[PDB]
Amino acid sequence: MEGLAGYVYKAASEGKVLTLAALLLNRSESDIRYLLGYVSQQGGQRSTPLIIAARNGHAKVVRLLLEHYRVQTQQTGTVRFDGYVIDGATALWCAAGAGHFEVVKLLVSHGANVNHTTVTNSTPLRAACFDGRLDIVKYLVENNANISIANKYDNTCLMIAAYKGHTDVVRYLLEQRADPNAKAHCGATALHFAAEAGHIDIVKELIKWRAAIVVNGHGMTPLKVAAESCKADVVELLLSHADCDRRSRIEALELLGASFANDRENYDIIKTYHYLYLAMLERFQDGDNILEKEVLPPIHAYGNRTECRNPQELESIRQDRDALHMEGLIVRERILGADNIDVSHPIIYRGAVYADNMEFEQCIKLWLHALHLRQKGNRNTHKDLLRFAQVFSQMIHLNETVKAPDIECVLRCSVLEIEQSMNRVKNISDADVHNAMDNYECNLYTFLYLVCISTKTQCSEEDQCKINKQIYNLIHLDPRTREGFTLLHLAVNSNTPVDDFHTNDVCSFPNALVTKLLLDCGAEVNAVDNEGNSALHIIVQYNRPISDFLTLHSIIISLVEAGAHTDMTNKQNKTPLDKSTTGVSEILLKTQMKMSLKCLAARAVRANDINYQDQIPRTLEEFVGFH
Amino acid sequence: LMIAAYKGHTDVVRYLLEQRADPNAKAHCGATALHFAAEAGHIDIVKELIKWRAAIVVNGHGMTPLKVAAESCKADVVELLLSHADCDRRSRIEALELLGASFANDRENYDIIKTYHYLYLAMLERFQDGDNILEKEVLPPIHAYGNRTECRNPQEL
Amino acid sequence: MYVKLISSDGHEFIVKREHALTSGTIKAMLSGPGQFAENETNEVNFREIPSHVLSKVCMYFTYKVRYTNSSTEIPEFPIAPEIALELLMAANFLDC
Amino acid sequence: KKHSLDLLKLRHLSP
Amino acid sequence: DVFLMIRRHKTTIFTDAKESSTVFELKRIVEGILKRPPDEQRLYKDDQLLDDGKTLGECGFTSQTARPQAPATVGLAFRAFEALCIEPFSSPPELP
Repeated sequence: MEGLAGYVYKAASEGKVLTLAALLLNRSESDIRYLLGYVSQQGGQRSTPLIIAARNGHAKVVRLLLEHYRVQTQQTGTVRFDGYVIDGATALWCAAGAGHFEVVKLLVSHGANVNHTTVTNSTPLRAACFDGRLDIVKYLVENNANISIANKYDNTCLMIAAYKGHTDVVRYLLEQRADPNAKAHCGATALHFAAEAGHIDIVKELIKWRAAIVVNGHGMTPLKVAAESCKADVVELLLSHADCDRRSRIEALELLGASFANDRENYDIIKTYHYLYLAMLERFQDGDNILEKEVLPPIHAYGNRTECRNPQELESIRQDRDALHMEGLIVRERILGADNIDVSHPIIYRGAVYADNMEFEQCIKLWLHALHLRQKGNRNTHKDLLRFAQVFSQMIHLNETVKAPDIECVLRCSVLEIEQSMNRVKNISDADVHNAMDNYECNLYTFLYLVCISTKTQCSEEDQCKINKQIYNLIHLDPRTREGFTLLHLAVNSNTPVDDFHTNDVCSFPNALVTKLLLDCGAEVNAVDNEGNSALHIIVQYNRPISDFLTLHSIIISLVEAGAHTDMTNKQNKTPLDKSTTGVSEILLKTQMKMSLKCLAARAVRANDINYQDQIPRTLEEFVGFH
Repeated sequence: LMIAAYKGHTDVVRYLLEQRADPNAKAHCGATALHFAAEAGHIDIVKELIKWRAAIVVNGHGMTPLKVAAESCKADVVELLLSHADCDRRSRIEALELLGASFANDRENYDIIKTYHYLYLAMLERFQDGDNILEKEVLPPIHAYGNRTECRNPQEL
Repeated sequence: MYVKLISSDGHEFIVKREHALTSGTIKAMLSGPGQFAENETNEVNFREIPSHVLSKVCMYFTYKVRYTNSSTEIPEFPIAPEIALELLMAANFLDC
Repeated sequence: KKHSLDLLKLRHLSP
Repeated sequence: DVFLMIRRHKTTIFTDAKESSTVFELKRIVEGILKRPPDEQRLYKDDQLLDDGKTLGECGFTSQTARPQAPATVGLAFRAFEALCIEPFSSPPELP
């Protein structure tokens, strides 16, 4: 039973022997095996009672379970609580992940599961390499377990060992004659993971075994990967592979100097020029077979610079800080192209620094370029749109003018990215549909924040028309949140979440200017949510009718004049007069109610429960539906 | 408690009322706690004292805490005091009229649209039913304010 | 000046012009080739809808012309259960 | 010089 | 500001009368549209004969009784007077 299964879970949690023996006897054969072979739902995550014994290092309680019973380790359970918590793993998988060698070897001796295959086909050696204990890894392979188990995205145990700091596991894995040229889904062949965390000792271990250098899918060599992460120690190690050439050597120093210019952890402006000058000195060292810089066309986002083709012009920007950051950004774009994952993150960091220094227009240019680059890569950029909303609200709260074309461009990017978010939600059924839904709601909220910022700025006629066109485009795709809230409902709702950053100062919902803008652009004023509440049903429930009566009055006028029914009912059959919950909101609505005989007759039909099906026009059967 | 309510220090007054202090503290001018609280527009302090039931009592100058709040253009504390579960129409409409009046002539809080909107809200709530109607007891005209005779109808407003 | 509202049963329901023009298709019928510029009948034919629904429509016409700005508490218009779902389609047809 | 800007219980507001 | 309804056996008139007024005004406004002299027409209200121009209240209708929601039925009798032969409207269908 479930109640008695919790009794044996608590006894095995404390690692007690005499308590579990009395709690797993004096019953039939059928129920006892179910007690030791079924997971327990604790804390929202199911877990076998043998898991909590191995997680706390209680080998004594599980040793006698194997002696007195025939319990197996093949029970399906979760993987680990460090942000994964996906099921399918066996009971032996978490034994290696708990960092306990004494419990691993006892479960192997009775029904070893060294070749377990979950949905990620992760053997218990995968968690052993993640834990980083040599005794567990050495013993498990000795139990006739293959070390070439590749996942769906080719997650070799040497890759996760190279990514982690456990240098003992990776050196043992290569001692068993393992394949170093293991291709991945993204092409990251071992050394890409090794030269990403700045592990000087791990990278040298594969160098002795000649792991070789191969270009991955994103066009990045392991030397370029090391230079991207500002790890200069492993960059110098990868420059002595005896096959490096001149073309791939200066660009490594250029990438390293570019990466050091713009990073959170490793921000050294003195290292930026030194690596760039050394790269330029190595370029212009002989005068014959010279390797000139293939200069990209100038980009307005990075000012008006045209890279640095001479050592003299690199010297003139030594003491000027903001030019060096801009110079590092352009060469980083050239080396990694316009499709890298991390090509725009330093742009975001430099924009954040500029915003912290109240340099706003250059920040807007840089962040717009980053948004364009990320939308070319077709990734989730809801955080970028939230950052645009935050910086725009900061500029408005600081009494600074906002460029209307920048607002229009970020609104267009928001509309397109909401289109791709709707496509992602429709495509994904149950893979990451919760994350997709949350991102969709956040995207709608960020669009509302941008519309509020647009309302609180002065714009030209053409810019206002283009902003209205973007809003029109988003309205005529019918966006809806989880609880049926359209784009109008959230701008009318007082419970619409506002971001905890500077958006709280400028983005206040309900907003009379946003709702008037949405209704002017053509929002469906009579649209309903999942609960049946229209836009009028949500404004009447507003709990501050007198503090900001300007907001409440100037939006009921807008909603009624747009053509909302002041009479229609929700799924609970509650008129906004009955759902007014406020003396003020009732008086404002009754002033605006233009009565019709169609509404009174439909209300009388609905109140008397008259069967109206197959007795009225089809266009009218909807009218009785809400009246 | 009075000087805590006058200042913006809500922690001091909430700790003072957590000690079961007297909320109906009469002063020299008759101002009892809420009159100082709803004079600086401190909404959280007024909520704290209504939670402890500080009660509404007319001070020496003939002003309720609600009328004190409406006199100083502080609309949020007016909102909070209008939901005391014993407020009555006459007091509610006179508070809304006072708030609309105060928004018309003040240095910090000068909105003429709020003036019209609150006057119209009080007039609509006056002439809302047609039964037991609350008509304005209009004062005789004063030469200083031109020669106007208030606004006894929503049409003239 | 006065609109002669006839019904299917032949009952005249003569109401004022302003009271009749609150409806939509009453204005539509009075316009078109139906001016009859002698303001004595302005007959509009309802060969399809009964007379009790016309009675309720005319009482609603007087109701709507009267109760259009009189405070906020607009009184209750009485609808019998047996006549509704016929006044509903009539008010839809009349755009009333 | 802007009459409006020239405009502008003292013993009771003492602590 | 009281709304009255004058019903012949087929035709129907909806009129408005001021509280501070007499029967004379309504007699004139029903004479004007029906082209019948006031002496020929009689307000045969509720099977009761009435007078010509004395008082509105004593006739049978008041402000509260003759609301626009449902004004009182005031029949009209002409000389040959005629009887109260007002044909009622069609019976509404029986709802389930």
